[PDB]
Amino acid sequence: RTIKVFTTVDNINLHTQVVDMSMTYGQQFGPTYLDGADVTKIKPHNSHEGKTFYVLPNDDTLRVEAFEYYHTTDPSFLGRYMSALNHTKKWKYPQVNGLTSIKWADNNSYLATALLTLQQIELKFNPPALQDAYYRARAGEAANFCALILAYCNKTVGELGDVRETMSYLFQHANLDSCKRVLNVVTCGQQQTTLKGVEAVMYMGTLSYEQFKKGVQATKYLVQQESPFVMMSAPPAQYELKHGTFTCASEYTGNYQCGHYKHITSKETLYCIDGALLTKSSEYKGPITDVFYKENSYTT
Ligand SMILES: C[C@H](c1cccc2ccccc12)N1CCC(C(=O)NCc2cccc(F)c2)CC1
Ligand SMILES: [Zn+2]
Ligand SMILES: [Zn+2]
Ligand SMILES: [Zn+2]
Ligand SMILES: [Zn+2]
Repeated sequence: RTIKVFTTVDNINLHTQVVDMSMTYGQQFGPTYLDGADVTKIKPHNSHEGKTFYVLPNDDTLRVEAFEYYHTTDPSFLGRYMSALNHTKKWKYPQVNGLTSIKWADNNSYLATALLTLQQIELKFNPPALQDAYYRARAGEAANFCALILAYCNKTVGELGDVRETMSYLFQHANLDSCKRVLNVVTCGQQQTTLKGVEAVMYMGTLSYEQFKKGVQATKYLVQQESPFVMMSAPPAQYELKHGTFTCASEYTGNYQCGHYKHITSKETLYCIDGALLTKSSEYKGPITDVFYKENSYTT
């Protein structure tokens, strides 16, 4: 007639529940999840004894636990998170060239590119959930991390995606306090701008950091930079990537609707990771759209 299970919103604060085995999880707790799976319309099974189930933050204390773990106020988050998990737990996360990648599935090229990128850039997350999941991802267990990335990016599994937007959302939940950017426009008169938060490390309209320092078009040029990396993005275009001149890059092949992402890293030679696939070469030219670089500080 009963079993003892645990209910949680963060899988940190576990709450003991006695569950009647004659009623579904849905009737007793509302939407209920077991490792991403929806058990709402399912009655308890004997194998569920002792197991931890996700519920939704329907009171105030659960909302606070959810905020302090996910740094989110969105109630659907948990639900969306769970959905992603149920799929991303079945993905494969092989090591390629010393990095955790994703075997291709559900149109996830942009997630694999973003993940490899994050692993090659100095970035600490703010939300405890992201910290724990990213730690586990770097160790080859990236299911939770990817499901969370989907959840924060308000994207569902199987849906094509943009790496630059993904990095945008991620950086918003990252510690960029030590970052600052300063630019100028050369319109009559001095027009210096200081940029903080995401816009201190992201730029759209050229792949070339050095061009950003020389100026793009009125002309705008980088006066000062304090960050551990930078991301230079531009609409996909033919571009040459020379070993040692960059850290990594996103290649996009296709049109605005249907496309494919590959990842270019600068180790000893140029490496190209495409999910589980890996190739090497001495040089590379192709359609690039994001290029990452390592900076500590810059002054024009
Ligand atoms: C980096 C690239 C991009 C960025 C900027 C301009 C682009 C022009 C043409 C093609 C790609 C361009 N980016 C790649 C991923 C794209 C994407 O997620 N497409 C999904 C999609 C699916 C259906 C309709 C749609 F408008 C968009 C969005 C665009
Ligand atoms: Zn509690
Ligand atoms: Zn059964
Ligand atoms: Zn906090
Ligand atoms: Zn699936």
